[PDB]
Amino acid sequence: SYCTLADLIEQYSEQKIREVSDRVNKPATTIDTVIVDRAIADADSEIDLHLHGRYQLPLASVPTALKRIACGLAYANLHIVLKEENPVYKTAEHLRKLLSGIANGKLSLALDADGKPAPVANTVQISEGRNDWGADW
Amino acid sequence: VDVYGNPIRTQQLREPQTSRLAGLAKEFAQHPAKGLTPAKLARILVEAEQGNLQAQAELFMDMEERDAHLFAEMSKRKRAILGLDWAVEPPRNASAAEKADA
Repeated sequence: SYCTLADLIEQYSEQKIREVSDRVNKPATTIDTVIVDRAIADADSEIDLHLHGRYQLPLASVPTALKRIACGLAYANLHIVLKEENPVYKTAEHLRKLLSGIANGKLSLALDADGKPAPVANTVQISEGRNDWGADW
Repeated sequence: VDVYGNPIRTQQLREPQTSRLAGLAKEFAQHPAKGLTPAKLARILVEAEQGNLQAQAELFMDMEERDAHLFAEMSKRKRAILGLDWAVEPPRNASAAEKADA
């Protein structure tokens, strides 16, 4: 859960979320929490796909850039039909480009609140190392 | 008295001097040769020159133990002396009493 309904509202106003989240009542009247929850879940899933190779997936804390990316992806997912020229599609593609840059070791994952994230132990691995005759015998 | 002229008292010959220093007998060598570097060896020599012979002696013992070539050379040199015949001879143009003492 890199973002919540409150985050989506505070980013995109409440009226737009009310429009795009309600599929049964015309005009929309209430935000359906299930659709927003699933959109956030799908955004988190895509981010996990992009981030599993460099960090522990079950993150204990959420970086703020991660929050922005998750909110953008969830808003993009909330659209039943999305065109290539739709500006929200362009924003989603931009966020995907940032995610790819992070994955490819071109961008870093910033602070969560005050401490660094938990980089995985990929590069740590090396052989045991045989260096006898150098132990001050 | 001894050759050096120091007065000699027969009372002290009954006990070794080190007998009263039981702490020495229980000491174990610290083996300074392990993890030795040129700076450490230079420090050891410098401190030995100032009167700290303990570390230098321990280092020499380790050095003689750990090197086979130096071991063999020193053993050869010492066994060369060990094999020589020896005898006691009186002073120059000695008398009968000096000959008997010798």
